[PDB]
Amino acid sequence: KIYIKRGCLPVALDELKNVMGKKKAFIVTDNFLYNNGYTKPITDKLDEMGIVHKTFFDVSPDPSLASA
Amino acid sequence: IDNVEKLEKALKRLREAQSVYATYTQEQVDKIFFEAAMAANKMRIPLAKMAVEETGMGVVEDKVIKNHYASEYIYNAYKNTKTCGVIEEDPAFGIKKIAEPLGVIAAVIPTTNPTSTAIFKTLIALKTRNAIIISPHPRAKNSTIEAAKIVLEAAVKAGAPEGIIGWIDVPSLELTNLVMREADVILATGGPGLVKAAYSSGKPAIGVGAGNTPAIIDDSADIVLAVNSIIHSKTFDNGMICASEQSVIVLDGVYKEVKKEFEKRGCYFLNEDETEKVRKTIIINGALNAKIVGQKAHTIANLAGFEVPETTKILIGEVTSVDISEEFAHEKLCPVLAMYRAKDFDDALDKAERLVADGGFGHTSSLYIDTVTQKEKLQKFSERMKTCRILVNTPSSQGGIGDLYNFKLAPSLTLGCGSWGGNSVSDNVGVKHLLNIKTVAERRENMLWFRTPEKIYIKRGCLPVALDELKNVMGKKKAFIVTDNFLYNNGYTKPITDKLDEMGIVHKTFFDVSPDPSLASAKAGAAEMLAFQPDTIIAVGGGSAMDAAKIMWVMYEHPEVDFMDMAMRFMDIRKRVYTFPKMGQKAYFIAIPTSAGTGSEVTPFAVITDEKTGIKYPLADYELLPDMAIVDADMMMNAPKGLTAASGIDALTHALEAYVSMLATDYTDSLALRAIKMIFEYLPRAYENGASDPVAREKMANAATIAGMAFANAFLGVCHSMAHKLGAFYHLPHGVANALMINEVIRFNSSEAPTKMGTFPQYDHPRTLERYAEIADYIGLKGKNNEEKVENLIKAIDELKEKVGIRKTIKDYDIDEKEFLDRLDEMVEQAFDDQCTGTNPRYPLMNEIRQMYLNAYYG
Amino acid sequence: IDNVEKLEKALKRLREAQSVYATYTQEQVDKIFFEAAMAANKMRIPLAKMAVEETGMGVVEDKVIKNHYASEYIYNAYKNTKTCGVIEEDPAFGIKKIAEPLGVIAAVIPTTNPTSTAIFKTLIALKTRNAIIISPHPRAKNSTIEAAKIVLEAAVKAGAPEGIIGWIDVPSLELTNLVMREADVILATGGPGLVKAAYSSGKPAIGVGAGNTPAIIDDSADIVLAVNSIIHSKTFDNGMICASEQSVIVLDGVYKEVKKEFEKRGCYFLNEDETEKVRKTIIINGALNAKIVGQKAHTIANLAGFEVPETTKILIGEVTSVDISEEFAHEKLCPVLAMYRAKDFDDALDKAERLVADGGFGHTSSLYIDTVTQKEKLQKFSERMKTCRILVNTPSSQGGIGDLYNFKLAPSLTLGCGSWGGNSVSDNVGVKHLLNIKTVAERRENMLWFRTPEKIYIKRGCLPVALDELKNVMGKKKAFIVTDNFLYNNGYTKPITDKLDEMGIVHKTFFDVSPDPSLASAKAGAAEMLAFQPDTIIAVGGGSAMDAAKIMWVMYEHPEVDFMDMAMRFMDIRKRVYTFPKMGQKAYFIAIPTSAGTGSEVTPFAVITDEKTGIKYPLADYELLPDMAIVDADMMMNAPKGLTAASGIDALTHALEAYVSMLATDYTDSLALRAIKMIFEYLPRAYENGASDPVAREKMANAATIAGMAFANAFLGVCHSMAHKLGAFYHLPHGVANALMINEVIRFNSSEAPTKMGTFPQYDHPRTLERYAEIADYIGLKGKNNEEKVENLIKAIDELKEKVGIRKTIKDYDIDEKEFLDRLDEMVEQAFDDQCTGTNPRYPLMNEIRQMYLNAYYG
Amino acid sequence: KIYIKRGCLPVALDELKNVMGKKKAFIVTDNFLYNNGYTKPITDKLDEMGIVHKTFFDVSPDPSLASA
Ligand SMILES: [Fe+3]
Ligand SMILES: [Fe+3]
Repeated sequence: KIYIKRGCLPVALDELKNVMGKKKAFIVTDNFLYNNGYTKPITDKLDEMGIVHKTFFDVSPDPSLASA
Repeated sequence: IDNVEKLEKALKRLREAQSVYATYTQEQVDKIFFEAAMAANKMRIPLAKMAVEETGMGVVEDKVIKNHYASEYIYNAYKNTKTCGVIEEDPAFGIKKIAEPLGVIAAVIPTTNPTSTAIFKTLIALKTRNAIIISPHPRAKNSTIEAAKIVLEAAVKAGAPEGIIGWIDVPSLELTNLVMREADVILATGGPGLVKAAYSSGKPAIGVGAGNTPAIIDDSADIVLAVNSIIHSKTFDNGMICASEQSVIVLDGVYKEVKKEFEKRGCYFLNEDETEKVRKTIIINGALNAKIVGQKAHTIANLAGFEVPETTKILIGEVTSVDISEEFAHEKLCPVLAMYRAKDFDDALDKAERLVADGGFGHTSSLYIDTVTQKEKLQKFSERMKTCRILVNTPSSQGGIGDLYNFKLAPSLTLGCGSWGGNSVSDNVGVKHLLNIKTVAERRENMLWFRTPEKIYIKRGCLPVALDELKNVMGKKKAFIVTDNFLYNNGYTKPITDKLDEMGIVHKTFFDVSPDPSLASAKAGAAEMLAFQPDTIIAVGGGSAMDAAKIMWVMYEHPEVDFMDMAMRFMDIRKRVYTFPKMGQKAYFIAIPTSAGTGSEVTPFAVITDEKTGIKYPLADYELLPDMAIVDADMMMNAPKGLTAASGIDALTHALEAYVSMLATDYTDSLALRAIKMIFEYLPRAYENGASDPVAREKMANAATIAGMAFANAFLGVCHSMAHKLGAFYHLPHGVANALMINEVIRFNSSEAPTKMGTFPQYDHPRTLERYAEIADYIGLKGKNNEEKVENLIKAIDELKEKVGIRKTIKDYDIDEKEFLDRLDEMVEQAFDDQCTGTNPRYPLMNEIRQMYLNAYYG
Repeated sequence: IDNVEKLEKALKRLREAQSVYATYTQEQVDKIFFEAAMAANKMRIPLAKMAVEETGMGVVEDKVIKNHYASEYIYNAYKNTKTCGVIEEDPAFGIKKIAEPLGVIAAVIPTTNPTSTAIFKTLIALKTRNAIIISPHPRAKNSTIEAAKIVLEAAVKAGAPEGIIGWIDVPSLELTNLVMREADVILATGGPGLVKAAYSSGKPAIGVGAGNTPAIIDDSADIVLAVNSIIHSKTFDNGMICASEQSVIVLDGVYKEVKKEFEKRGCYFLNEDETEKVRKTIIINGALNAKIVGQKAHTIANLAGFEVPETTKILIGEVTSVDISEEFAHEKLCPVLAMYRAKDFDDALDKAERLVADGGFGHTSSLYIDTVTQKEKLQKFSERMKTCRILVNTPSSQGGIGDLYNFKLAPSLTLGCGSWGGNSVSDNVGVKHLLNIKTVAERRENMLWFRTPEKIYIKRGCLPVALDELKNVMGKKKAFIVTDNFLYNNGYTKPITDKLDEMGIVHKTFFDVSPDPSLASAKAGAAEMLAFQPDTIIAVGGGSAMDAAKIMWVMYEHPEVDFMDMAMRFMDIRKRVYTFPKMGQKAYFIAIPTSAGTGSEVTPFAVITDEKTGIKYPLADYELLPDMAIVDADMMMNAPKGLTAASGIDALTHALEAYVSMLATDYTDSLALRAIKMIFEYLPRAYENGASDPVAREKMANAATIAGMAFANAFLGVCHSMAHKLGAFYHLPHGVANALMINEVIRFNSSEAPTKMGTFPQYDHPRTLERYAEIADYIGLKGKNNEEKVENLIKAIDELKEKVGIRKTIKDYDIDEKEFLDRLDEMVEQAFDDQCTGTNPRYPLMNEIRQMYLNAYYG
Repeated sequence: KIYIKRGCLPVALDELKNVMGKKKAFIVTDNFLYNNGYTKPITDKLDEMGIVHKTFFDVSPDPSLASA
């Protein structure tokens, strides 16, 4: 399930509920990306469905074992 | 305004001023709204006094409360709403919603709320950059004009166009009917007989119904709360406001307590003579009396012909008849109330449903109940009642316009009733019903994908080492081999049967798969597996065997499936009407090919022919991917010359159509080009030398698998839609059927000006000639101007067909001409109705299909 | 069905079937929808062939596309949309929605889309549990009836009622008029005349408008994309589908390139004679020709009188005029096209607006632009175009029915054109337009609050310790003391100034505040504060001092505030029109009382008298809470006897009103009870002894502050509403005015059958008698049946008034009777229109207030 | 600003936007409450108002200094 073309993020994320039925999501991102709000569309989409999400942004470049 | 000509002049000036007001910003609208709200808020007492003096009905204090509500709660509700520009925006898509004013509104005003309704409507018209005509009632015109002037002066002082609000000085039927026919939208609140004209005026309208409001009191309820709420609601403004209780139904077990409380809190119960007098004085000639509305209970009693204590609040009459004959079942805007008795909750529900109909059908109803214990009764009441407002433990008069007792309910003085009441709102009319919503849409492209089966194994002699994965990473102990009779007879399952027997797996084999498999064989195989209870399904053989095994797997794991529903034409594979069931639980599928060019071990296609009509249905869904697609070259050696030629040509056609397809993405173009190069460079060597040249056979198998993936991710074109029918009508092999039509399709797709296009978001213009030129350049014909390259490619394909022993024309395959021309019409009709023609860049018509297929048959 | 009586019988059967259908569950409706979707999708080619053979215009393949669309895309837009029961559920409030069906739909089908529209309407009606009757066009009866049958015999087989779908076999004008008037809703397509009649019927109508569609092409756009999209949309189904590009506007920058691109791909540009012939053949007597719609360009040219190559697609004639007289400016349902030359973007917008307003007002328009580097032009286009659909870089025919080129747009025919075209839709008609939504509302209560100023300091001699915090903690530099003349002249501000001097803080004192503070004193104080710029404000004194200092603080922090706007009456303190500006930006507001019975150090109330009108304007908002209120008994040990008595009685009245308030809660109740007990126990000792009794003075201080808190959190009643006016009209002390009215107000409120009620959700039934009995029981009085207790309470209040030397009646304070009788009518009017009136647990009328005034005067 | 009576949580929380203007919220709660979805009424209103929020739910009975 490799998905291509623009604007495919919400359409691809539709499969989490309609086909798969998942309930809990754990976003792993970067502090630089999280501060500017690069996970905003994903969290907004997961809110449109009955999915609860938790974000973890304590990851640094050259990720060390402590963050893992 | 007392003449027609003045009316057109006023309408013209109002349209001119609205054309200016419609281009204001949010800040100016907020300023005007705030100033008008304050000006209307600080003049409640004089307006109420004027309304009471003019109409001669109602009480001053409740009118003051109504004015305060209509001037303050409206502002508190709609001060923070956005009604100017972009409301909703989704940058991922192209959607953009823009709010625009509605136009010039024509509003009518009743006598029940001469001033509060005018204030509310003027405020909501000012908020939405609209213009309004007020049509005052002939009996209460002065107060309405005064309220309109009060709002208008503040609006124009705040920086609004002068001619925003208009009004009719002396109203008449002709003037109102002319106003209604010219305005864009009509706001009707004047009751029936006028709302019907508004709806039959020829313009969009927003009207209101009204009528009887049943109230239910049952055993599990607070008697004091219910009685006092009913008294408050009924006595608010002498019951003149609509949406107030007109009848109360009390269950049998609490009748005495309710009657005692009603008597204690100051209500007078009528006896038979009093009931007769009251019911005779309420309705005159089948119509509500005009001198009884808004008057006190004492005045009603005096007019009826008797006397009551001066402190009586509600006249209550106990009745039994619910039909229209009873005169207490009618609506009445006065403190007279009717009381009913019920022996059970179902009887109360039946009674209340007769009282809502024929009266306030779709308006409102009330129920007093304990909402913690009696959960089922609440559901039953909610389901049964055909009213747009269902109130629980709330007074009806203040709950119909509810922002006082309940929140998240629109605070409106105009109450729609839905299709039940003969109007089109079904909600409290708010600020969102006076706006137009424009949708701006940007062109977006369809989402694509790239799906392949897992664990694709590519090397010689990999079959034993790969089959070692059983009982190593899994626990499969039962195998069901599906093969062909020819392969089974020559012992081609021996390398697999020996390997399975070496490990601890029992196996059963099925070898009743004829070429062009029939549905009966698939059903027999499914029944055999159902009797055998296998764990994994191994499909060995050519394309027909693998497709038949796929169908058997589908019928084995979901024995309730209907074949005719699966073979169903769809426009978009993601928007299928029929959804294939999930299939991964009862069996594990492995595909081992012996024929090369079919390439069905990496594709979702399972094309099979019918058992009765012999029609080829190409059913395809991504639930059919044969995971663990193993390719072994040593099993691919003993193929005769004809089979190799047909397989090679079929693989070449697969690669060509995958490259030129409309859904062809960049992830597949590389595979298509590589497969085309491989097939062109190595097919003759494998065809002539045979099994003595293992390199050619290995390269041909690899090219076939690559092209299989290529056309698995990108669907075919019209050549396959023609070749399927050609092979089903005259029993020709699939490869040679594809071979005889490729040149015509190449010449058909290559056209700068086609009659029809493919209708795809990303195929924005004909590009097929450039794609074929790219194919020619990659393969190395070195032509000129993108046209000679296509001709060179056609000539090269013809030469390749010559070198592999494919005859030039269909006529050379011993086909009678008369039967050909007799079946041509049916064959064209079936060819157009195929799944493969959907993704073709040109979308061929039937006449073009016939012309091309005749060209291919004649030369 | 070809006669009126047959139609009426059919309508009765339809209603009977819909009544049974309207109670189906979700699973059943899902099954009906699914089976109907298969039935409509399978028979896609036969219906297209039937329609093209019957109608005589159109192309078979595009009709097949439309038939496939109207089933597949409709099914996969609402397959899992909940529409049976509770769709919204908010447990915190009482809101719940039911989404009930609508009833009977009268469908009016056009001739351009006979089958697809019928399938779409039937499916959407089936999904919403409605019943539909179809009135086909006379020219295309059979195809529509056949499509309805194909859907119906599958819906019935799936488990649905029998006569859900009905149709009129032989349509007529009278039959259509009858079926429009007898149906619940009218869903109408087919352009003007029929929609005008549908809206002029008297029933809700959802109608379709139609008209032109201009396509703007500017300098910065893909020429190939724009040209090919326009060609595709225009040639789709020979252009009978609505919203097709009837004109094109191209700027001179790319005019020649666009012309070359059109010429390259199958188009014909007319000359002067051909344009004239085409103009004379499109329009006949100011109307569209019926023999030109749906045919190819070759046939149109043949009827015109010239010849064109058989492969031509579009005929284009260059025109400059854009008025109504031009025959190329109308909407043509044929492949004929008109080209316009525009100097710049503004000229193109002006022309497009003219085409939209003259013709397709509100339908749709198209723009081809670069959406990345032309934001301002795109925004101007979105703002100026008055069409419900605005498509950018999208073909109009496939863009209007949007599920192909843009998602998140409703896939549907039946496009509503909004109030611009004369129909109340302004959207794409879908499922949500065929439902009635019922609102279930449960009784909810307003939230309450407990707001007090921070840092309340309460002991004897705590003033120096409290003021020491001004430097060691906050760090202020400038102080502005406000007091009154008499309090200043006797040196009661000496300790404060001494402490400020010791701390080293510069201070300035303003003391020109007179009793009954006016606006002149407040303005002078604010001017002094502006000139001095203090960092903290210290308000020392009684009632006048705190109110004057609060007004000076407000005018000092926000000098643009109008006083007549803060003095406006509100129903809910949290829903008022005027919002107070935030305070505390500049200075603190420490408050030190020198009397007991005002409570102003803990309340948000202020009151001042205008100099000219001479009437008090109480105002209240929690932005006036004096932070760090200091209550020291040393500052107020030497008050005279009359002031002590008046203050004690005012505090007692505050506590009583706070207890019997509608907004009363436990927090205020405990404080009110304690204050009442302390006032009853210690007031005579303070009055008779004075400074010789410090314990009584301190207890009275604490009781006054506690009562202040109590009536700050819960508002007052009706005694203050008339006491303020009594004190203002005849110049009496506030406590004296309170004393003369509390006894009659207690009896007024104590009533089991009040004329009106306070209309507060928390106040279900009258309970003031029980509250007064609770007060009497807490004090220590004796009685029976909750009435003798209240009588004993009144007697005790009379005894307390007698002890502290307060007279019995108003007339005992030397007020003329003629003056009272000549000012009573104005005094009652002023008293009713007061802020304190709306909180009383018994809504007063004017006559009741006048009667209370007379009883107070005459005893 | 002590707020009482039932159904006052959304009305009180509305002040976070319509009065003050905050933009980031840090919810602190216990394991049991978070697992049983008792913070959902608050997070729903925060999402409706348009306020980013993050939840810490790692507190225990008789809390220690490590959790703080
Ligand atoms: Fe094939
Ligand atoms: Fe007071």
